[PDB]
Order: sequence, then structure tokens, then C-alpha cells
Amino acid sequence: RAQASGEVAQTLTQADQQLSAQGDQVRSGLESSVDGLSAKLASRILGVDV
Amino acid sequence: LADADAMHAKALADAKAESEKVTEEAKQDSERIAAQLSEQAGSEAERIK
Repeated sequence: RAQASGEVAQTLTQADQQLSAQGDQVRSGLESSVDGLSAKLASRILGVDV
Repeated sequence: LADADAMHAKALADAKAESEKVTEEAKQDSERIAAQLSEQAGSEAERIK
């Protein structure tokens, strides 16, 4: 059980590092759309093209 | 008195035989218990994973 907990902790830390890096990567992709998404939302609230 | 000697020897021999049988059964049951605990350890490790 201790060995299983240790290996689970190891894979958890590895996955945490990998997911943090991959989220840092996908941050640029999200920022690539942020502007168009904001424009679309503004147009939707106004009921007309922004 | 003689019979008593024969009965003491027979009791010692029977005690030795029964001790051998009891320890054999105990070793078998100990192996079964160890197998059960190892399988439970595998199950616990799988649950943790």
C-alpha cells in the first residue's frame, strides 16, 4: 500500500507538471480567440454587430 | 508397571505423530492466510492506483 501510494504520488506530480505546461501552452490559443469572443459577446448584448 | 512403560512410549509416539500432523495443518493454514493477505494487498494497491 505504501509503494502504491508512492507511485500514485509520483504519477500525480508528473501529471501536474505536464498539465501545467500544457495549460501554459493552451493559454496562447485561448488568447488568440479572446478578442473575437469578446466582440461576439458585445454584439449579442447589444443585439447588433459590434 | 510394564504396561505403563508401553503406554508411555505409545503416548510419546502418538504425541509426536499428532504434533507432526498439527504442524503440517498449521503450515498449510499459514500459507493460505499469507495468500489471502497478499491478494488483499494486491486489491488495496489496485484501489490506490
